[PDB]
Amino acid sequence: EKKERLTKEAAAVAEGKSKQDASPKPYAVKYGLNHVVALIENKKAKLVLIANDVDPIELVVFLPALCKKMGVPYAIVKGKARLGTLVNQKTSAVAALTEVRAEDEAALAKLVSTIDANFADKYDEVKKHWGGGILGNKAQAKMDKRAKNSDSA
Amino acid sequence: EYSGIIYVSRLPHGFHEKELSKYFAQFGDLKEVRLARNKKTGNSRHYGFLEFVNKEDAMIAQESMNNYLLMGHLLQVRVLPKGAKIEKLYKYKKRVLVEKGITKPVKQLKDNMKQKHEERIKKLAKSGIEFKW
Amino acid sequence: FVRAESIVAKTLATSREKERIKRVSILEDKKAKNETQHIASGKDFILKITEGLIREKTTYDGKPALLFIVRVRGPLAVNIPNKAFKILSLLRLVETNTGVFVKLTKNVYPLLKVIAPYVVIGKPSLSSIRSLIQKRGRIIYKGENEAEPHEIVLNDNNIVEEQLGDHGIICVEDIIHEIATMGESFSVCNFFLQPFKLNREVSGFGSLNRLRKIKQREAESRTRQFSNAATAPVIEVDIDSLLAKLN
Amino acid sequence: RKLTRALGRGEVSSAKRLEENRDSYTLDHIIKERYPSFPDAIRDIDDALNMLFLFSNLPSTNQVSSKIINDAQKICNQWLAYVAKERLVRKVFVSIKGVYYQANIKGEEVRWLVPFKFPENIPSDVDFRIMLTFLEFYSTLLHFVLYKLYTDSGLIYPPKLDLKKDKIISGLSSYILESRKYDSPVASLFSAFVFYVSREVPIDILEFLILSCGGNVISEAAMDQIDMSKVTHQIVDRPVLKNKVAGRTYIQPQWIFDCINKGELVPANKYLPGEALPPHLSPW
Amino acid sequence: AIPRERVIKAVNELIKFTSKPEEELKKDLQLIVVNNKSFTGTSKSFKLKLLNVKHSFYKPWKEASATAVKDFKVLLILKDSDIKKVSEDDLFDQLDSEGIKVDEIICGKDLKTVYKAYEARNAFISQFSLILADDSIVTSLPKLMGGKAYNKVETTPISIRTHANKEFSLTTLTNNIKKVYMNQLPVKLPRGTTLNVHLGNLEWLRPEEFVDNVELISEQLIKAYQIRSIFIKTNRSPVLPLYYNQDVLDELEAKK
RNA sequence: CCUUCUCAAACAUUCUGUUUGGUAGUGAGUGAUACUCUUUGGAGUUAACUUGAAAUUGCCUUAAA
Repeated sequence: EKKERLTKEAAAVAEGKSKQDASPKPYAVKYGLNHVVALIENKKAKLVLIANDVDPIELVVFLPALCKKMGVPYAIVKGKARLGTLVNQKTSAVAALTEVRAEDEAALAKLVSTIDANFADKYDEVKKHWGGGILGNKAQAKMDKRAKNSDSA
Repeated sequence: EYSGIIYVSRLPHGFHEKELSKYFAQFGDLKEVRLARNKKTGNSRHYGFLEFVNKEDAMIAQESMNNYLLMGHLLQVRVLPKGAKIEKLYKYKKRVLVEKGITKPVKQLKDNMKQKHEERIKKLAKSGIEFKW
Repeated sequence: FVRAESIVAKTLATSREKERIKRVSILEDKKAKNETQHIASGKDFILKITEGLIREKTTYDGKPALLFIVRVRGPLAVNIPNKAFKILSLLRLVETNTGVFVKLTKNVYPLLKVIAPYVVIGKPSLSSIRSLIQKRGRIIYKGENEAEPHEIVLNDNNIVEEQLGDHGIICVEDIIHEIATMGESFSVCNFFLQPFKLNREVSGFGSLNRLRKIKQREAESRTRQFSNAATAPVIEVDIDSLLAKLN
Repeated sequence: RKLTRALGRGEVSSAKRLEENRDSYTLDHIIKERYPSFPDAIRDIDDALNMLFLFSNLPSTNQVSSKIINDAQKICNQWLAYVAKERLVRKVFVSIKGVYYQANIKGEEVRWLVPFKFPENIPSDVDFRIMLTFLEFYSTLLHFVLYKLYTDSGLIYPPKLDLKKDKIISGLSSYILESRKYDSPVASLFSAFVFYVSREVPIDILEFLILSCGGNVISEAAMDQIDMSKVTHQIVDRPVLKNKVAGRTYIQPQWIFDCINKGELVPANKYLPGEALPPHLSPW
Repeated sequence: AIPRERVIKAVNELIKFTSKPEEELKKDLQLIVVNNKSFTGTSKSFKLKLLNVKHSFYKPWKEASATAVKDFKVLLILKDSDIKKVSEDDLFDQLDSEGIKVDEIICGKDLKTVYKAYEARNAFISQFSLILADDSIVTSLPKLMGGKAYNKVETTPISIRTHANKEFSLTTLTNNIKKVYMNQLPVKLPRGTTLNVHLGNLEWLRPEEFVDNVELISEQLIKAYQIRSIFIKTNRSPVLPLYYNQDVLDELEAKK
């Protein structure tokens, strides 16, 4: 499409007028991590999606806390490959949507509210506490039966 | 304590009792379901109540469904306190008119015009707005 | 597990059809009865979608004329309403990829308004009619032992001579005549014939075929058009182009 | 594999590009090394012609699809029109199993079997995933033969076809052949000789033989789509017939099959409706 | 018909009432009520009958609106086909000579994408004073633009004919829009007996005009629908009985 | 996770006019008179302002697996 758009502008712009300004505004999602972090703190970004996975991990640990401090409505969507697909990459890590068509304005606002109710209400707790207490099943059998059988003759 | 009765607000157009029943049955078989509707004009006021049979199946069907984004709505569902109960909520049909009249004879209701005309000319004088005829 | 999105969608989608068919029926009652004070349009219209596509209109004013009706799956997420579903079981259309000939008349036309979104219609040609009846077309027939209700393809003409003796119709080519001419009987020949199991333009679910389905759905959505109008023109299309794919 | 990625991202227009930008295999080198060349190919083209005329007839399904059949119809209706124009039909033999012909295409003689056009039938024991490869091979083989036969005659290949004619019958009268006395005696039978074939008879095996033994045809079967000035003969096969014209001759299509095998022209006092026949006899 | 002296004595004394020593703009606004046997039975009408008048009320509105907060605005709804052809400058060319303006022009798509959602739909439409709509689009509207518009007599859409026979013409739009503007007054017909009209305000026009305005509307409306009595007022007031007819009523039993 | 009735005649030639018909809708809340009816059973209209699609009980199947 980019290639097509370059050819179209040359035919219109030289002959009549304009600085490429004839072409309409582009609305699209913002995929680069550095760019989105830069979009946050302005603060211009209405939604951020953060992939749960990512091999460094340290890369994206700060982003939930940073979004909270700035007050961007963040989410943690499952899978980085999914984010990739919407943005024409193999993997995207984060995706933020900064602008919206007037028709699409209503839908965006209500999604953010859903995310706050669905994510933000229950996850004051999530900041707190330590995951991964869980034991393997052979060890679970051993703890339960020892504890249970000791109590009851 | 919480009851088996359940309160569903924020319902899309074409979420009616047939559908609510057919959906929420899949959690567990239910005693009664009722939607609030307008009289005037037979269509939904976007909230209803169900009541199950078990207590614990109702609060599960609350827990899954409490901020469920659906059309341009999100469904909010509450479980009531003990008792409360589904009281009323009659399923209104659309109300068609009918031209019930006119029993009185023409020579009577002509004199109602002639009298109730002369009411108005006296009435407007009391305001007061001085006027002939 | 049904999900609330589909069950709310189907209620909305059906309610549009139940809204629609009432507007069709109330119009046609006043047209048929003739007490015409207040209606939308005076007479019927037929629209010819063909190859940016050209879109002519004519009023019908019959004059009987040949049509060939095919289901067409659609639209998406609607349960059939009984005033439609009744008519499809009279014309024997039910189950998709299934064709039949019908005689268009002023009396019949108002049916085609109702089944419009569930079928696709148009004028056939004699090569297409010839192609259908001697690639496909299958008789229900009884006699000589056996349980009886049995489907055999049109090989023999003696069977046609026997079961259409009284009309004076002999062999398959006179069936093709009597369909094409719009002559006497017709209906007896068309009930005798039994409706044509056509093949799906695209079966698949491989990555080559999914493309062809995607490119179909655009073309099908472009051709077939759901006005919901009461005074919606019935859509006709190049079946000669279609039955290249379907036969 | 790269299309599945395009769909399984979606991302459709990249798959629509991938559809266009690809180069399908074709067997052209493998034809011309397996048959070098034209007398060797015209030996084995016998075997091709049966299956194309088989697959032309049978109805479109899964395991087949329409395009393979609509190839075979066109490739066969090309082959008929060459044989009809250039007039090579020496032996005819109707059977229960369709109709056998024989044709002497530059030296060697070629037998081949057209089925009757009747709507039947797919058994679903037989493997199509073999036989379609044989069809794909023989479709390309007969393309290269028809290319050579048309240009050497010497008409243009491939021949264009009139649509408004095709919508009457769809057959041999459609296709029209055009440029850049015969071997005898069968060609130029039925010259100055005009047939009016009736509705009931099979048009698909009669018009072929009457055109390929050069004479004019009018069909009743054509008329339903919508002169009888110059018509001599009327082919008809009904029990009773009413009313018949004094100038016109009335015969049964047996006459046409019996005439070609001898190549004499028999008497038309024999045959005729509603009479019993002399038998038929193969020429083999 | 009415004698004009009976209108003049009423409507001038209505100036003596309305003066004295939102609310200010509501209180001064005139109406004319008219009663009859029964309008369009068993069937609601979302039409507007365009009644013939000598003087406009919209041209008087435009001048008085410039002072007020509410701000006068005209709207045109058109087909999906038409907005490709029509532009702002083409309307701006011809409409300035006789002297009106179209504020915006809207696609039938834009209601079913950009001004769906009801906050946005109300916030859009409650601006505009005169809505106009293409003959073909009209009948699709009350699903699209929705009910809160039709509750008023202002924001309900008026029909206008774009097409000359056949397919679009600019002149037929741009000459007819004048007729629906300045020559003609909108009013919707309900069920039942009653029918008010938004006649005008009182800042707008003169009492010399208003009687000539009323006299043509009375002569229009008597002949159509067989009427009982007519009742002019301003907003607060008790009604002024200016016409009153018995010979209608003797038909009403004769049906039953 | 569906997507909304996007023209129809008749007369007359004004480079398109004139006349007639075709439009069921979000729910909730607030308030200020008038008119038509029937007999208290209050039914039908009506000068508009607030509102995030807001809310608590007015008694057919190859669109598969």
